[PDB]
Amino acid sequence: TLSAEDKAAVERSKMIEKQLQKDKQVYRATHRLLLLGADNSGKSTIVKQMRKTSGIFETKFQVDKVNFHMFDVGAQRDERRKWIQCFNDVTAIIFVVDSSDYNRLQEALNDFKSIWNNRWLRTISVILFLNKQDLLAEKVLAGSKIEDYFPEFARYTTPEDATPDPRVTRAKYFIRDEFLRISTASGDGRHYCYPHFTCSDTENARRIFNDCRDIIQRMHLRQYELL
Amino acid sequence: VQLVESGGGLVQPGGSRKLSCSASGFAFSSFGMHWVRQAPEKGLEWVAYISSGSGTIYYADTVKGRFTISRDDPKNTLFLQMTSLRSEDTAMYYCVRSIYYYGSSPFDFWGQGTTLTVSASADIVMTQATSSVPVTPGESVSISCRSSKSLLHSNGNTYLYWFLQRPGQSPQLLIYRMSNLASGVPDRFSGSGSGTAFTLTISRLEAEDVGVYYCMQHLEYPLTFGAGTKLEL
Amino acid sequence: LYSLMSLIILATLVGNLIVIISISHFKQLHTPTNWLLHSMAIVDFLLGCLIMPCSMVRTVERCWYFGEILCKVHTSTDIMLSSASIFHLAFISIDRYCAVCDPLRYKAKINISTILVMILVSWSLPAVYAFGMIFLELNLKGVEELYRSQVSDLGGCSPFFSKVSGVLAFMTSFYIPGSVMLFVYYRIYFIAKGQARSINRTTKAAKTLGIMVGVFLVCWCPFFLCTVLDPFLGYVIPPSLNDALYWFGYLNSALNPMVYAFFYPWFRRA
Amino acid sequence: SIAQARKLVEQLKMEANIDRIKVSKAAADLMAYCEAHAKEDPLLTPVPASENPFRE
Amino acid sequence: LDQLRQEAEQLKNQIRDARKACADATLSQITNNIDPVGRIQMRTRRTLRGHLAKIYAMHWGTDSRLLVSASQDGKLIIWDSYTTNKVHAIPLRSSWVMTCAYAPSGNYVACGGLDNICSIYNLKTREGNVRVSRELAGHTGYLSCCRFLDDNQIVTSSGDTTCALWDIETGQQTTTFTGHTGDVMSLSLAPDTRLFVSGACDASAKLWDVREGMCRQTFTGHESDINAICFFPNGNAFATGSDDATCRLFDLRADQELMTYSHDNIICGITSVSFSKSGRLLLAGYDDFNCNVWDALKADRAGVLAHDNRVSCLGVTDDGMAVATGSWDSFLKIWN
Ligand SMILES: NCCc1ccc(-c2cccc(F)c2)cc1
Repeated sequence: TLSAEDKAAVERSKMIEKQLQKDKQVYRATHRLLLLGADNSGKSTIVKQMRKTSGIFETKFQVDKVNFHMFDVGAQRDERRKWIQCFNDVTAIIFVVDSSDYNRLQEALNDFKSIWNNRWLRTISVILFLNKQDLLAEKVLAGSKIEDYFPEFARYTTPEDATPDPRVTRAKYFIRDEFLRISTASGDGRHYCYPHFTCSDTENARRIFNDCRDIIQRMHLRQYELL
Repeated sequence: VQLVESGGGLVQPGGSRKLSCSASGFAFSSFGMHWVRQAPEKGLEWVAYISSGSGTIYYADTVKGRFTISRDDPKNTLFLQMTSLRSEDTAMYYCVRSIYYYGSSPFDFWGQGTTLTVSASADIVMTQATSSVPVTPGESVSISCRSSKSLLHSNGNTYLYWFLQRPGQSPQLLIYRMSNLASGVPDRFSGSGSGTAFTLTISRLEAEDVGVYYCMQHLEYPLTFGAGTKLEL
Repeated sequence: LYSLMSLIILATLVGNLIVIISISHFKQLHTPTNWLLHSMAIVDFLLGCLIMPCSMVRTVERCWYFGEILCKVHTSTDIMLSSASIFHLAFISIDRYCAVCDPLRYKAKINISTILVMILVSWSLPAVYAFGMIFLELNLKGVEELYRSQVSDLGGCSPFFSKVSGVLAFMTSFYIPGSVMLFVYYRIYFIAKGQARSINRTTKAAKTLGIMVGVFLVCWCPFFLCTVLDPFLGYVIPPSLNDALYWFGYLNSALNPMVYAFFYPWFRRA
Repeated sequence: SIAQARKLVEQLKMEANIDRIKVSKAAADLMAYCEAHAKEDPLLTPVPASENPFRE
Repeated sequence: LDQLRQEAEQLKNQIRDARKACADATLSQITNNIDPVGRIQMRTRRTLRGHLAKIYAMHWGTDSRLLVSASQDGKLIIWDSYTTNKVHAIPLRSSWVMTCAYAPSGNYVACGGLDNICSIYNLKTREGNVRVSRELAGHTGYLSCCRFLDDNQIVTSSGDTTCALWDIETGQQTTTFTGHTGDVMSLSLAPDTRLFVSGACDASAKLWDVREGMCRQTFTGHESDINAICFFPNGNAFATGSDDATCRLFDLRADQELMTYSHDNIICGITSVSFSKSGRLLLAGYDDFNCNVWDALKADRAGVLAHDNRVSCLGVTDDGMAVATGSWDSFLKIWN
């Protein structure tokens, strides 16, 4: 830099670097979340409750002076094995399942199995939402049986540690145990699952906050050989 | 893109006066700013300079302790503070933009200027060989410039500019770095040189080419202008 | 006796140098915690290089062969550069209290502009307090006649403290940095235990938080415990028991890198 | 779904009738092009550290 | 239904036999006489810092001095590769960007990603700021590549299995290139800007005609997805990199498979490929933190360019002076 114009260029570069430093300081204090689900699931109305062929959406919410960013994947076709690599650094993944059909639940189970066992999604924990519980409650007593769909429903009983009409709880915990046996079939203690019983609610943000705090605490404990 | 200066008037000797340059129409917070003075019957002269982020300021050796520059980015306004006005500060002042990065064109836009009347060494000198030439509307024209030091740098740039102000208007920019043409100027001008001897050529000629042509250097501070070369038709 | 001292000096010099070069050559490890760990390594290297050879030479004999100004300078440098290690250790246990007891705000509070303040406060305060008490007559201006006969009569001179200075040294260089290192790690022990039972039944902290405490409580405690008692006692202590207690403090600086940088997988494989 | 089959067979017919050459000729052409422009490749043959702008 | 399938199978068999007729000798037999170029050392000369998240794409300039890079945080930075100065810094509307391009005349830049939009930015304005001039909408899947033809024409590759040709002045498609099976990943223009190649996840590559807009040729031979495609300087060949740790060379006039660049100690897939100025050296980036250099005429490995994380993009200057490589650790290195 032996000329005046070069000095002015270097000063401009330095100001750009100062702006970049401000941007980095703003960026380092935010948490990114990825939301997945199906068409029948209420993942569309969950966003509205928390609050042109676009390919992605974004929703912002704040709890206890913490910033969260949730990304909903929009107009993309059936298979996702290519663009899933871009999300291998988010805090957690939210999964929404409509447990009021008794027919497409096998498809949801297959989708959950595919997501949980992905190679690029290792070390990311999933928050499992079970939506539309009132529909299940209104449909179980009508008698829409589950033994035909799942032959093992006959040899199942309510677990002792369950903390809840007993048959409604039997159905709920049967679905929950299917999801958790899929989750516990693997994992090696590097990512976890946090199921919930969500209805049409207002405390979903608090549940997400608590689950994220627990996940980060476990990660930090594992880092320092304390766990 | 337009700049307006305000102030001026008649000042008693030894007084003070503050000049203001107001910019509106561009990203004023990214341009350097200069003040350039034109004597009533002489060539142009440089006064001061403030960078984009206010991190660097230069002053002319003629006036260093009496003038003060300041900028206010939120209001998009430039200021000049003058104290103890001598009898030489009786000229017109201009407000000039400047941006510096790889490939930019500094000194591209000039303001309108305001008049100010006062009652009664180690730098490079640039000399214009001829003061006036007669030409014909349709023939070729050539204007030469001279320098006391080699303007060519180690990197490869030769810092020479041509302005060619018209008789009654503010100066504009024709050529920057001795070879590159400006944006909106007709492509019948050209420039060439070797480091100490420079020439400006015009192929055709039209009634709008009448004016005075100037020669400025940008190798190091202070910035020294030329004398001028009027063309009469 | 000399061989073990030379071995300790060599181990300190190699460990601090290797940590300093490793935590600097790699752009991978440019995290603020690593910078704070690098500063402590530099402090330990400085302590090993300068003070330890002269102290070993003085301890091999029974008198010290240099001038009366160098004694002053050496003891003030020893105090200033030995308090910095304890301050740095007390600062390494505060960021881990934010990684586990406040995990959602860890990256927004441990910046690069906070580690700088920590390193400043760690460097400035010990030097100012150890240079403004040794030189400016506050070192021993409670008993001047007894001090000369006890130490300066015929032998290498060492810290001499009065009944008031010995308490301030204890409360400034061993208590405040010590009463905060234990409380934090005792809160963390009740968190890594609850969080580990739910993973197994819907352990490792005992074998990790135990060493980091019992290595610090074995080197400095036997020294600083006897140091404060002598002014309140009748000075009935041989100048041999209070001669090897310096080597415990030296051993702490020798074993600091082996506990804070050679125990985690993110550095062994990188 | 006959439209897809018709389109596929039409595209196959279009791509079936194209002139083709011998592999040895193509290899010779590639070799000739590589040999002809061997003196203008700074990566292939290093340039002395006076003509390049990325020195030091 | 069963009649069209039989005709298609017969046509495919006839095409395969016809191609096999002109197989003749192999490239390795002809080229084995030439002595190898040897062993190559390149030293890193500059390192460019300032990106927050990982780097996805970059593109050189025709002036051989400036370049543009894109990052996951949603930032575009234009560098000065000589003095390492920063000329511009542009913030994006959407942070999930997968590609970027730099105009041949140096007047515009383009980028796009998971928002199904391609954006055009004007670098030369009377005001001293860079602003967006045109948004091109109409695709269904995500954008994966884009290249400039001139100041008014651009070709885009999307994840909805189709390519397209756009008119920037009006913003409406003028041609659509259908025929692939999976989503398309990359494209490469020709020096004369009359043809271009394309690769998709169905393990097939096609040759297109810009003027009249239908597929001219089809190549097969890979076993898995297609990640990056280059195109020979001569204009009669191209190279491909896939997920099965293999590189392929195909000819246009002959329409067969040429020499193969693979080694038994590489398991991960290729992310980017690029040629040298004379076409003698082919160099590709891998997932194992490295970047290998191959002898394009003998399938010999000679040289390694050893980054911290996965290498995502490459680039060779027009005059062959330097090579720039990006990676997922957010550092750009200029080699020589
Ligand atoms: N170098 C080992 C010998 C030694 C160590 C530490 C202290 C000491 C004692 C109280 C306060 C303080 F800051 C420092 C005195 C002597």
